[PDB]
Amino acid sequence: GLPTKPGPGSYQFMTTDEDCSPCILPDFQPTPEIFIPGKVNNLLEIAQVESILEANNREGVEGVERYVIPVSVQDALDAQIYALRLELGGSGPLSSSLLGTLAKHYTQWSGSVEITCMFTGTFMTTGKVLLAYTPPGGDMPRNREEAMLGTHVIWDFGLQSSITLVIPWISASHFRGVSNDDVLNYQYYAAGHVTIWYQTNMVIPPGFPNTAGIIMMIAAQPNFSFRIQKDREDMTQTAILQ
Amino acid sequence: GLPTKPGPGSYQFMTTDEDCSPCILPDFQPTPEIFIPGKVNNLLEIAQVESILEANNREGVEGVERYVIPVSVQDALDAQIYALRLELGGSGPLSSSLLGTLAKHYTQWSGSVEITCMFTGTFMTTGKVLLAYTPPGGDMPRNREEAMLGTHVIWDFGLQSSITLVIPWISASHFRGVSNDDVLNYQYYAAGHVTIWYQTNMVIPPGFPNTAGIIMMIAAQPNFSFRIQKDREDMTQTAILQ
Amino acid sequence: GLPTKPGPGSYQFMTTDEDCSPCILPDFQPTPEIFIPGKVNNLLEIAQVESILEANNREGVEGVERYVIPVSVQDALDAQIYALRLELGGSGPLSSSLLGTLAKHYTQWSGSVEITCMFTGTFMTTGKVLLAYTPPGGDMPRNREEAMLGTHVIWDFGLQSSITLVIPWISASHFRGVSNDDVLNYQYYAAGHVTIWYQTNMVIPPGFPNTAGIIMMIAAQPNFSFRIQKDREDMTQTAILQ
Amino acid sequence: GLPTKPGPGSYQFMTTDEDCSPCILPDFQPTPEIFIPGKVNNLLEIAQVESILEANNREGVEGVERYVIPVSVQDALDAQIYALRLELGGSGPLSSSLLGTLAKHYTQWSGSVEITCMFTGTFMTTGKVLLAYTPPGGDMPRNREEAMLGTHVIWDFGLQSSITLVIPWISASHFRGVSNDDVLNYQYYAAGHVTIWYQTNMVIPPGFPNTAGIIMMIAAQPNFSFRIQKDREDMTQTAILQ
Amino acid sequence: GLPTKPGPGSYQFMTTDEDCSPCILPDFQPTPEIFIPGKVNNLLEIAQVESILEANNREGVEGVERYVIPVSVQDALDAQIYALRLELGGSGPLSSSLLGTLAKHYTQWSGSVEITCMFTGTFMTTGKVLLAYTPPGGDMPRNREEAMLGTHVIWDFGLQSSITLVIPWISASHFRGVSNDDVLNYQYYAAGHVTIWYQTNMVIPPGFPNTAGIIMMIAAQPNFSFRIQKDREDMTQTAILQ
Amino acid sequence: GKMLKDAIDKQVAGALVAGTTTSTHSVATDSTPALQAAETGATSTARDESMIETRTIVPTHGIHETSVESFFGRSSLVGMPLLATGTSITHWRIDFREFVQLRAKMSWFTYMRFDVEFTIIATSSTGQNVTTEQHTTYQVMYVPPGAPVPSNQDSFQWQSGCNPSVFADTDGPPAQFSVPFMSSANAYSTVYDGYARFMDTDPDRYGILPSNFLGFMYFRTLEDAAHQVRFRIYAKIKHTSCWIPRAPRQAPYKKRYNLVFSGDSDRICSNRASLTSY
Amino acid sequence: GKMLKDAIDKQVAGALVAGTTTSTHSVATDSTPALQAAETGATSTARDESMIETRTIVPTHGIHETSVESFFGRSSLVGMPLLATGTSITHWRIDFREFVQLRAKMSWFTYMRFDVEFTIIATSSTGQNVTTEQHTTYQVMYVPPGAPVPSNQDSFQWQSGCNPSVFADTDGPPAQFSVPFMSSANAYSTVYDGYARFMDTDPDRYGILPSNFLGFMYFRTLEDAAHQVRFRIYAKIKHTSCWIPRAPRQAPYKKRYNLVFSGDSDRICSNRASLTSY
Amino acid sequence: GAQGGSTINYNNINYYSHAASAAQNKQDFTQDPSKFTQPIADVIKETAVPLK
Amino acid sequence: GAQGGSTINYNNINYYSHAASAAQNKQDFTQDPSKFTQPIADVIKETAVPLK
Amino acid sequence: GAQGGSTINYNNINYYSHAASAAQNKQDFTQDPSKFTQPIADVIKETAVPLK
Ligand SMILES: CCCCCCCCCCCCCC(=O)O
Ligand SMILES: CCCCCCCCCCCCCC(=O)O
Ligand SMILES: CCCCCCCCCCCCCC(=O)O
Ligand SMILES: CCCCCCCCCCCCCC(=O)O
Ligand SMILES: CCCCCCCCCCCCCC(=O)O
Repeated sequence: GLPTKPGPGSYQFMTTDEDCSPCILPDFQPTPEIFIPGKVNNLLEIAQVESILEANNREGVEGVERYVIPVSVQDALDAQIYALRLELGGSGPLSSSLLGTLAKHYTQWSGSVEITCMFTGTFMTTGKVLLAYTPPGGDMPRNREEAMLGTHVIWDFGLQSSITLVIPWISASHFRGVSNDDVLNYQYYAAGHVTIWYQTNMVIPPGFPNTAGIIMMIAAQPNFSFRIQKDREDMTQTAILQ
Repeated sequence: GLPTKPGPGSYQFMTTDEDCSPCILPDFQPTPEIFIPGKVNNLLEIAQVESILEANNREGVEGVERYVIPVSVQDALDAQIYALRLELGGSGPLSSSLLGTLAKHYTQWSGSVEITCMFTGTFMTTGKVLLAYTPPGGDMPRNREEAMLGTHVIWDFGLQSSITLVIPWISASHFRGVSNDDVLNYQYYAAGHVTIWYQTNMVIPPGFPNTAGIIMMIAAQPNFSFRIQKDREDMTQTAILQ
Repeated sequence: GLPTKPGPGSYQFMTTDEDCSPCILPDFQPTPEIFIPGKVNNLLEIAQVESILEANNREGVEGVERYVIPVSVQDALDAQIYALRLELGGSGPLSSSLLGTLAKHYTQWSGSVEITCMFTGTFMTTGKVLLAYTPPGGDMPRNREEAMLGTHVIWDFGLQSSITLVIPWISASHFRGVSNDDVLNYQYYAAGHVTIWYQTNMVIPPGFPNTAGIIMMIAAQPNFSFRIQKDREDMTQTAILQ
Repeated sequence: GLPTKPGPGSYQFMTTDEDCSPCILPDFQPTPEIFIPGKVNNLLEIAQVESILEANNREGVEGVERYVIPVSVQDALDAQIYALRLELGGSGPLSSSLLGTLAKHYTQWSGSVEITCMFTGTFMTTGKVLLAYTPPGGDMPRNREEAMLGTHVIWDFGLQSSITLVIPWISASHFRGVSNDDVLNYQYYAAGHVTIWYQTNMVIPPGFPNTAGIIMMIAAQPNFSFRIQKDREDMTQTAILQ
Repeated sequence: GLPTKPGPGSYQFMTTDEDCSPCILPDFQPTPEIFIPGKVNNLLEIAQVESILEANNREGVEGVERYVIPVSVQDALDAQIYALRLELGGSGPLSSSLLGTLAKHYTQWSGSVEITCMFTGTFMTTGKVLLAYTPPGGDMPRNREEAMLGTHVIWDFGLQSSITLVIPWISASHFRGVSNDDVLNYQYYAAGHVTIWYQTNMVIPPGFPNTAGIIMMIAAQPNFSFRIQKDREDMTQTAILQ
Repeated sequence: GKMLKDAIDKQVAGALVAGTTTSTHSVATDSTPALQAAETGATSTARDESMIETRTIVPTHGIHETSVESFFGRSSLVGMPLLATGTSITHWRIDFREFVQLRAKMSWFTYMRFDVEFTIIATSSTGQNVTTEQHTTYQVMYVPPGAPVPSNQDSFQWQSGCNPSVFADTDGPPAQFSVPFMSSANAYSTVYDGYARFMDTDPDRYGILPSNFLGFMYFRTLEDAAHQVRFRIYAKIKHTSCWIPRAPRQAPYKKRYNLVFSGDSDRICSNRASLTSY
Repeated sequence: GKMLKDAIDKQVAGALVAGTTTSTHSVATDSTPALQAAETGATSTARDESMIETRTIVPTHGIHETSVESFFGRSSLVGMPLLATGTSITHWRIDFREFVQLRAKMSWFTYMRFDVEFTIIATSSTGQNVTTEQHTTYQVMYVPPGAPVPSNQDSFQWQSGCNPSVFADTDGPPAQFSVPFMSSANAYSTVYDGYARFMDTDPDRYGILPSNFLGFMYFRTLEDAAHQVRFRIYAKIKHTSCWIPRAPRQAPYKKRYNLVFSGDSDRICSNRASLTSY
Repeated sequence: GAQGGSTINYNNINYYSHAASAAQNKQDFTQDPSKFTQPIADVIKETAVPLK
Repeated sequence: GAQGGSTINYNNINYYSHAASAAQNKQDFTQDPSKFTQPIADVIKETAVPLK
Repeated sequence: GAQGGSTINYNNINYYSHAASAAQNKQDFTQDPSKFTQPIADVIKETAVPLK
């Protein structure tokens, strides 16, 4: 026999092993692969697809209505429409989206994200909106004067119903932590703020609905990636399923 | 010694292993192989051989008589001769044939089957018969009008004693389940119906036997195969044989 | 380390293993091989050497005399000299010869055997002898008329003292079983009969010895072989030797 | 399976093993390596950097002052400034330097060492100093007459503030022991003496500071090396750190 | 993982194993090899060096005197000087020599041996000596007439102080056993006798020392070798050394 | 040799993420990349470079940890049958639906074609479930649909002449074996909008695709167990094809053989008191 | 084959130490190698040959035992979690700061990029800590930040569908596995002169760089333990890049997450009574 | 691969007969994100207005 | 290397897919001691006076 | 030998240094039966009478 020295790690089972193993049915010949539409080779093809933010997460809003941010006729200038901490982890609105639910399976992320907004008011309803991205270091911008100092787009309601604010990868490091784990101070990875402001006002003809909606949508850009698989927090069980 | 890492599955015995193993008689030199007629390399050579269906499985029929379906002079038009659920599994008439007994050793099947019928009446006895195959979705056809809507052959009794109804592989999937396992809903794999009808009538000269027989025979076509070996249900023992 | 999977048969000791194993004296340099006469490479070189049958195995004959079959002046015609069941196993006369003792170490045999007989009467003593080999199926031949129907040689006593009856390999199968194991019905392998008869008579001058001898000798032909080593029955011990 | 013979040392864990081992994250793709200044490939690049000797190790001197050897105006001729046993081990002044702290991690050393001295008196302060290296065999030199018989440099205070005494590798063997382990008689490896003497005197203008300092510095030459890693004596713990 | 079958001898430790094994210090770089005089590659270079026989092993002789065989003026003719059983084993005079002490480490020996004798009498002392080697089979030769029948040299005392009797390898077998193990009858390997006789007489001038000495010396010839290492009998201990 | 070259496949993970080109300011009425129309169903085409002034970034990040192979290519628990000492026999119905982590990972796709590596860890314990010593062989028998099931520890079904079995020791290394894609269909289905049977619309056969069900694993000890044995069954999905991504499961799983959920409070992410502050 | 040539790297340690050239006496005003100026911050350039008369020495000594790879390239203890029998669960926070020998070796550098080989030795013992017999599988689960932690021995988190796990036997060979450089940063940092968070300057977040922290290892026995288990966690640092050497740690370590020291007596080397005698 | 950067380069060696025995595939396969992101009959280039 | 002197010569054979699995690197890498010993804008040759 | 008939064809691979470590030899060696069966000075061809 060939002299050998089995070493440490002998007979262990690692769940991420990449080893060949004997087939219990070595003569089996599977059914052919047929053409099926929509073959996926990499889950970042899904992450680049837009999905709707559960953006209207105010206490008391249930169901489909959590998907429409209110936008109204204002009686005061430069008012705020929306505020959102840029986070792939945690439990805020981004966490339940396609990108957010993929991020639940991963520990680290990098790359640019885009947010596409669609206005749902009547044809006759006009308005201009400021969408701002504030890099980290401080708090959420308090007024439109402070928010405009950051990356921002200005949206004119019109025939083209939707706008994109690209949130570019602006970062001290090549990767950030998905989670906000407190004991581990993963707030170190704070990724900034997204805020929405009235650039002029929502204006309506007499007797029209004085309230309309924005449907926010989010997706990853082609420069985006995830590392380190991890267990999804909110997919649990207390018993074996029967 | 060469450093190694024995992994999981070490020292297990799998009954389908394909491994070399030391010969307890390494100097033995066997007797030559001689020519013998009828060498078999693949059990689908047996499955393509016709065998007789135990088709007359009515309660009370014993022995050789279970192999002859009665055919009589009818006093009414368009009567039914036979009905059979197309099934390689279970315990109906197909289960005891050569193809059916091979199917007892396998879990899945695909391909076309043929049924050859031989009439055994006197030379002077005439008749025409309709043999129908109904694809699944409903019940057994209730009358010859409904059965004729399917795949079917029409048989004229004459010098050529026998007919073939080819039951073609008509199937949503590439393979079906052999068994009808209830807990697992293998009725999903229902494969249709075979029925036999009088196309005209059996007609005899005065004082001849008013009853004759069909001997049904079944075999696999060359497009047929089996997968997944499994234990035969009805080959059991309660004790070691002595 | 190289990933491995030790399988079944790990750490077993099989007595017929063919494996290399570490040498406890790896620097030793043995004495040269010198020429010695009579090198043996294969035990069938021994089996082709003639040896004497313990042929006179009658109850009461002891010692060297068991090696001489009596041959006498007969007072009746066509008498029998000897009878012997052709068997490499068991405990009859062939079992103690060189070929028989080698067969004790083996389970199966094939090939032709020869029996050489040497007459030991006086120069003046004459005779003719019939040596018969009867293929199996029945009993020992009862008279010289029945024995002559088989393979046989007729021996004339003269200057050339000896004769060969070649018992040719006549057999339904390529090999026979050495043993006559009853529980296993190895009598299936019955190999026939050898008998010796007076072809004329032994004739002597007045007052000569009226009894002389045949020394029977046996050996294997070059078409002979053995299979399956097995333990020798009669080489036993009840205690460790001291 | 390939026949094998696991030998001695099977399943042991040696802390200095050089073996490949399965990666628990085989699909991970690390962040790129960026340019960082000051990449170190070998700890002897650190050992060739000068560091300050904790040379004024007199009982009662604390803090930064342990780094300045006093030098004064003498009232007598040929006085001694400093004495130091040449030792990379133990606990004397060399032990806390960069070279000495690296030597704490190693068992054996070879090569030349250099000592650079910097005078810190006023611009107007003059002096000449004798720096001596005495190879082993005896004691520390008792007077400047005895010390001068060895390797030595003579230092003139002036514009170039510093001097080097190169302590050359002078040794019966290719390597010495770092430690002075008594039970093992590692005093066998005694490496000699370094002493400093007034070659003339320190001379000052009227009313200047009559005391100044030498800052001693040490480093390895390019012909220096260490062998056999060993545990650092003075880096201990009584409890797990929390 | 590669399928394997560890066999018998797994995990054993054999003291003569020739296997590679992991180095506990894989980065160590040893000191160079320097030139040293007298490098030995094979212990038979030592065995070919002459050493002094402890030849005067008479009861009562202690110390250096055991190295000088007495030689005297004889008052009778053809007297015996010395007798010695040719043996590399046992405990007689050859056992404590360089060749004998090497033979203590080995089980078997072959080859020619030479014995060199040096006379130590005064310049004026004359004599002739017969040195005999008797091959085995009988006893020690009893008189010079019997001893001369063997291999022998005749030594004339003179300017060349020394003589060689070559004891040639004369032997039924290629090797002999070193030991005289009684239970194993290693006296089978008896290797003969060496005896020394006065060929004429020792003759002296008046009043000279009437007794002088022979210093016997022994060594192996270039055709000599040893096999099978074995433990040295007389190098023992009752306790661990402290 | 070339024959051994057949048993080696050189396979490479070197696909990179997209890079960034430097861009400058744009003042025009020609190019309006920020104006979109989500009504079409297309995702926004606007990129970094067209929205702000970018620098150049050379791509350095891999994508391989989110390849479908890497995402599924690890072992997960799928079955935990307990062998008691009264009968010394147990079984596990083969599907990946008892334990939620693998099931939820599979819920990202509709059709999935893969092989499986199974790994079985056996653990012996007392009645109070404290680890205990027990050295015994056990037998895992694959029992496909229509093969008779063993009813006892000594049933002659464990002959295993045609069912494949694995024999391993309770205190030895874990049993491990691979399995090809076995469906009669050309992929497995994670979700099924149909009935298991013709001529039947019972709710208990809605969503049941029996071509996902390849039968049972049966477990005995080769002698009668002295202590209870727990088998943990792990599956690693490999050589994976995936089609038709889905909205992933969000409500907790409740039943093994259907998608029933509570749906009492219609929300997923947590609430706040005001949309304009955190 | 060339494909197998890809899995082999021929790598050589044959760098030698500097040699010595013979030199002769020098009487001049031209060349003054012994005059130095430490004020520049440069180390002395003077060599043996220019200070005394040297012979020639051919270099023979290697330098490889002080290569950064060799200096770090051995295993050291970094974690010793104890699994009690009450809950049969424990964990270890992953960093090299509990045990001082490896931490002090790392303190010679600022930034370090490496891989890790981990080795786990499990030992069972009684309450009085005497070795005892216990054969049981254990599970080590890598739990990265944001993954829910197991709270019990039977928590369904140990499913491990996405967390990697290693299963090994308490009385089997040691579990061993490798790990690539996992930091979000381009190196690890041995020391950090900053805060873990924006908008916060709490002393407990000074010197805390959370990109060094990759999470937790969690440990259970697969049944409830009969005796306590001690896991010893060893790390060997390999494939090592090092930047920016430092003054090494001299005061003893006191806390896991900061550099606090006593500093009561300002000295390191021992004292003597007089600078001109030993 | 004894290292390029983010290139894992593996020789999968299967020791058993059936392809299903082989370890997991490490190839990166083609990504066609646009079958999901741009699933529309008429391409809309980034610089154009989408509607009309 | 069955021995040159102080030359260890090793064939690191990694059996696993990820480069991180490989054993430790035995190469000697370049030493630039002068980035730490001579970290000064103007080189000072040994035979010169340092200042001025 | 994956089978010719009665031909066993073996590659004896010894892993140890000493030839004595090798497994058993499978060669068939020359048979000279006639040194034992015909050990006589004058050959006697089968068809001849032996004596005279
Ligand atoms: C034990 C050997 C044969 C067992 C076959 C196991 C194949 C399992 C594939 C399961 C695919 C369907 C998953 C599901 O229905 O949720
Ligand atoms: C268990 C698999 C993933 C675990 C990752 C372990 C990587 C450890 C690197 C530690 C580097 C920082 C050291 C420190 O902070 O002191
Ligand atoms: C028993 C036959 C030995 C063949 C195995 C050679 C080593 C496996 C090849 C691994 C290839 C990828 C390794 C790598 O470069 O990262
Ligand atoms: C299982 C495939 C066997 C390949 C291993 C061959 C031996 C390893 C190579 C070691 C190379 C360095 C050894 C040395 O010369 O010091
Ligand atoms: C570890 C190196 C692997 C070399 C062993 C290859 C297989 C052994 C050769 C056996 C040759 C005779 C087999 C046969 O054809 O019957």
